[PDB]
Amino acid sequence: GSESQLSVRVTPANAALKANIEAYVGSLGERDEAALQRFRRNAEAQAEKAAQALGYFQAQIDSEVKDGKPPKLTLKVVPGEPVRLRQVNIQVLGEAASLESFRLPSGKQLKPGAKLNQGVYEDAKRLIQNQASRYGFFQGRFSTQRLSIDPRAGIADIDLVYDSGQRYTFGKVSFDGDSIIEEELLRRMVPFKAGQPYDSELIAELNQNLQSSGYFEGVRVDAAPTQARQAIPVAVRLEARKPRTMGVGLGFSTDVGARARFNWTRHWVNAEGHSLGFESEISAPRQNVGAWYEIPLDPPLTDKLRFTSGYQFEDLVDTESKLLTLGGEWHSKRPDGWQRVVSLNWMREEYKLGDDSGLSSFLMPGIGYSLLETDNKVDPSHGYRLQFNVKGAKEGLLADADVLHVDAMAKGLTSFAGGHRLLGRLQVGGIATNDYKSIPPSLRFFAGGDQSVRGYDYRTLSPENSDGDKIGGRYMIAGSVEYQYPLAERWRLATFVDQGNAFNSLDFPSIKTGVGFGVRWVSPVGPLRLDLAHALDDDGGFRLHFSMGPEL
Ligand SMILES: CCCCCCCCOCCOCCOCCOCCO
Ligand SMILES: [Mg+2]
Repeated sequence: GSESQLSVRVTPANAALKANIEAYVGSLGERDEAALQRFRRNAEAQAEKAAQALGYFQAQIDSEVKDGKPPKLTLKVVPGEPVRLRQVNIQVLGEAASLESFRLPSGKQLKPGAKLNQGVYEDAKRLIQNQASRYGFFQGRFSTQRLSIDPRAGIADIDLVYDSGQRYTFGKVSFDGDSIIEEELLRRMVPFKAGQPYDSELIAELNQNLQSSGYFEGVRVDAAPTQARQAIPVAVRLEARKPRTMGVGLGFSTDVGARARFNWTRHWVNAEGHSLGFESEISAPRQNVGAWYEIPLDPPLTDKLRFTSGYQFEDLVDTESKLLTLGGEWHSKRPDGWQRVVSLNWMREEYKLGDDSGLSSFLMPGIGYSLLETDNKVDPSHGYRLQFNVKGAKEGLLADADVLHVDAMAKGLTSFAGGHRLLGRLQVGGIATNDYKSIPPSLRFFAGGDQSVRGYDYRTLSPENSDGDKIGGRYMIAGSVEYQYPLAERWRLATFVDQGNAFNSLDFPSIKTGVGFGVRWVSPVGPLRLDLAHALDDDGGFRLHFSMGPEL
């Protein structure tokens, strides 16, 4: 201690007004009677601002200042009935009058008869000007912005007439900078054609496009407007990235432990925008190395070819595997957001399941679909992810066995009330075959872990053989529901239930259940999560899970 507690008395009770006054006055701070006495005129001023802000203008307040441990100041507030809107005229004229997606100011708070709330007028004004600016009505004017308050007789009039004038348009797109990327390529990632209606979110989209292309270390995408129609030219300057970039990352997980990730990427090999890359990751239970080549199709960023090769060693609970892979991928995304990937992958796997050593190889075609819909990036308000992937093989036809491998995931997040979050997770997997023994670990299914079924260690939920070794399931499911309570900014308190298992028979899934609670912390890289989970099934003890990365 000590800090001098603020006190608001509203007769008769009005929680809204009270909380507003409390927010407006702010913190009294530490001591004292005298300092509080000086603060009184400010306190009454702020309080009456808050009343005026909620429509109470025949607001009559009184300050009281008491001393003690700590001190305190009691404001008595009394609110004459509020000022209700009589006339409200909100008009958007000009070209904007005809724009479909131009939201007119609406809602309960701007209806006649309603108590005047702080900034509803300004909210409306801000909305109009924001959409004006988004859609390129730069010659857009407020012909009329009148707010009238007669506290007495309790009347308020709103008048917003907004002449938007003519709409500007996208001009030429120009590219300068030490980039060797052909303008043929750069123009196919401009998300607009010339003579098309201006949209600042399209400029943003272009900026993020160029940034995400990997081609540069910097882009200056600017389209400032011009005087009193025209056509706003867009200037893009590109700094070719250093031709060979290196990156190193450290991470940790309960699943795999300490982890190191490295990448050494060439972001442009030639003028046609081809991309080269290498990457590896080292952890005690798993080490892998990969190389890749990418060819932008059209659009370059959502449609592409990706060739890959890889080697991976893995020693987990009762299984070992050296896995070699080559592959070709074709990414294409439709306007929904549905990204398809058509693949042809060859794999050879040297493995030890329990004490039984195998080696098998498959050439499998596959098709996948993905969908990601979020509020944005670093933690979003609400969103979801859908993922579907099928691959298969015919023995004889470059396959040691017949295979129909299917895996699917669904992730979801919603925020409601004052920031209460709900998280949902489902994952399903299945492999069909006429030779299960020939099926290597990578094609089998495992469960448990930070991102699977908490309360259980990584990939430990699995069928066992004669001697009690975890060998892998033909199918698996893992689901989770989590509730998050905002405790502070960047701080949340979660409770969760996960259920899942990997198993060979649909009739006896023997689903295991872990339940628990943890802490979420929003760092700048991402949401770190630390959970304490109790296994309800098998012989359940307690388990600490730790993980890094986005919620979705
Ligand atoms: C478009 C929104 C996408 C979000 C979908 C979230 C799906 C989350 O579902 C959680 C329930 O999953 C079921 C888990 O099943 C485990 C085994 O069932 C219990 C058997 O005893
Ligand atoms: Mg160029």
